[PDB]
Amino acid sequence: PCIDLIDSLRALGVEQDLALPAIAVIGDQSSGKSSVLEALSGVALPRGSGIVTRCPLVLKLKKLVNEDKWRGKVSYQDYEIEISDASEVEKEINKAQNAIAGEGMGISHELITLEISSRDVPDLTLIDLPGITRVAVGNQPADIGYKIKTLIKKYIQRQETISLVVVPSNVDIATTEALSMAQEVDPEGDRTIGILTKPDLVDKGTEDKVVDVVRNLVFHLKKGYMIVKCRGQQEIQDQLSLSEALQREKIFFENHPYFRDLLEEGKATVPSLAEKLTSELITHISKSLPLLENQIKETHQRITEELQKYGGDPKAKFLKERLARLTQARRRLAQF
Amino acid sequence: XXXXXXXXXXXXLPAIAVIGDQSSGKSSVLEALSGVALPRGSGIVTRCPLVLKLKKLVNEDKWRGKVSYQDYEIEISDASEVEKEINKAQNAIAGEGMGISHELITLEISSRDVPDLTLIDLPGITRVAVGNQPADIGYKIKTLIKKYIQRQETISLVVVPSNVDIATTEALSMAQEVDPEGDRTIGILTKPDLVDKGTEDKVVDVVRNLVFHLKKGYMIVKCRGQQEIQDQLSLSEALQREKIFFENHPYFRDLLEEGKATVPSLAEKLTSELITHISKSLPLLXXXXXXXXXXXXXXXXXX
Ligand SMILES: Nc1nc2c(ncn2[C@@H]2O[C@H](COP(=O)(O)OP(=O)(O)CP(=O)(O)O)[C@@H](O)[C@H]2O)c(=O)[nH]1
Ligand SMILES: Nc1nc2c(ncn2[C@@H]2O[C@H](COP(=O)(O)OP(=O)(O)CP(=O)(O)O)[C@@H](O)[C@H]2O)c(=O)[nH]1
Ligand SMILES: [Mg+2]
Ligand SMILES: [Mg+2]
Repeated sequence: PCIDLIDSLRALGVEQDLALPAIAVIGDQSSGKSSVLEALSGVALPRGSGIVTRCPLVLKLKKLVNEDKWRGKVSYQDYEIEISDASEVEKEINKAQNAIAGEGMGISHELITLEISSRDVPDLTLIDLPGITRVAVGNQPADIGYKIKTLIKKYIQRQETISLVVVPSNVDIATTEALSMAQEVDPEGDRTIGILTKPDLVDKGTEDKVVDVVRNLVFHLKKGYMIVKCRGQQEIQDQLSLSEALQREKIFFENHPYFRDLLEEGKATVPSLAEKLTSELITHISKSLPLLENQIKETHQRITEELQKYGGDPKAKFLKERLARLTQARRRLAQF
Repeated sequence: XXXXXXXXXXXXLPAIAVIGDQSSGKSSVLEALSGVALPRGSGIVTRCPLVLKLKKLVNEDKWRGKVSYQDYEIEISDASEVEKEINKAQNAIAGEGMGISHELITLEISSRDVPDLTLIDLPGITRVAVGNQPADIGYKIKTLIKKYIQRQETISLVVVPSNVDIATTEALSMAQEVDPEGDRTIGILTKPDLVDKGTEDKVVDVVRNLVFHLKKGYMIVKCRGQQEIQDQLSLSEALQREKIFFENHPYFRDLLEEGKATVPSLAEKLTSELITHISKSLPLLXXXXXXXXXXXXXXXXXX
């Protein structure tokens, strides 16, 4: 339903005219941020040990309710390369990175644009960004750390961008540069969410502390915290199916003493976060929505006249139906 | 070499600072070397600077311990009392909550079992104020740390957990700031028992000094996990495990066998290091000997 609410809007031609926010993942080097984005997107963004996201990537996901068949494309500088298989995604994204950032461990401002259109993926915009380092290593220069922070601010400063702060459960949250960085650009936290990761790697004894953090009890966020567990590095090497990974996460929380609670509180798991985010997204649409009624109405009335002529025709079936949904929706949402 | 320091000790100074992030195990290192009960724990547990002055006795076979700050110079009559007392000091001085203070604590311990040494615990680096501290806490702390590591005497001991990508380590930057060529800098890795399975080769590299380079190079150890602190585990028992832990542990066996893992290694390592600076820093005290001699020439001038 409301998950297809957006497609209806896309049908009313207001998706261009109002598109709601993107979602950025900001946090330290190797804090699992690509792993979150991959977890939500179900697309193979490079995840790993060390320096693995080496320049910004926008992922534009679009649902298919009509043709139902896979699509994927990359774009940067000179190239708009076509990808003919989901298999190829990670391979290609690293091609892009090598090409663009220079094949070592240096990074670049230059954006990558992945656009994927599929049945299984949700309507969404996500943004991977490199991790915060505070020290240049191998072949990067002194001010790398700063370079990166500049690059990150340049995304989270936009009003559209929902900052998703990604922290591992095994670091004292007060260490978390990205929280400071977030409230800098979002003083009252209306586009900010805290994600904990690597819960499976906490020191035995310290799990109460972690819980508090997530019960939003040590550093306060307005929109509050989530916690998940992604593929550990072993599980990446073993190429584990996403669906299998999502399985474990459930098991993991389901049978984990301290953290059981956080699940039962709607505060753990990814499908939680997915849902959570959707509402976040859902809120912004609603806020924007009264200001598009003329487009929405005109459009609807323009479509109804188109299809009214095709009246008692079979070929209208698909769209005579499609319209229908749009209509019912609108009446109720407006009544709101 | 151990004796050269006793010849130096006989004539009555290098110190060693532990700098690193909040909950990175730094107090745990200093406790590991000192065998004294410095408050180590979850969250914010070193909440203002402490100088530990250790002095060997083969003479007395008597334990001694004293704390000092602001006014107080409190006597401690049992090693049992140390942690209790250090928290009393902290509460007294920093204000009970989570806020910190520049004000130094001075523990002086004299015992058989402890080495001749000077160590400095310092609070962890936070980058965000929580509960009852103010915005610029993070900076307050960094100022406080620089104020110790900037001295030439101070051997900066950077403490990193094995489960953070080393490039995240603020304290490394902070160290080269005040020690460009790395003649008083050592990297310690901790919590090796908390690495993600798969990433252990990476850790090793770090320690083989292969991802961020230090002149004096790296060590790695494992200290009481929080459970083991709640279970009050004997130090000697903890030192036992560390040996087991590395001894039977696949990737990290090597690092042991390379003299690059364990505490008794680090102890030995540091000792050599420490000796360097005495030899290095001695000319300034020959200068003070002048002062002493000229003050003494008054005694002879009086007769
Ligand atoms: N055990 C465990 N490991 C995890 C979890 N999430 C991620 N990891 C592991 O941590 C590492 C970091 O994940 P990744 O998504 O690559 O972090 P990243 O922030 O994207 C790397 P960069 O900062 O350069 O973008 C990977 O080795 C991954 O397998 C988790 O929940 N549990
Ligand atoms: N699992 C494991 N845990 C460790 C290790 N070293 C320390 N810890 C744990 O992490 C916590 C940190 O110890 P502590 O000495 O407080 O670190 P710290 O950096 O001095 C804390 P602060 O910054 O507040 O002064 C303790 O709970 C301890 O049990 C280790 O080698 N392995
Ligand atoms: Mg990444
Ligand atoms: Mg401490």
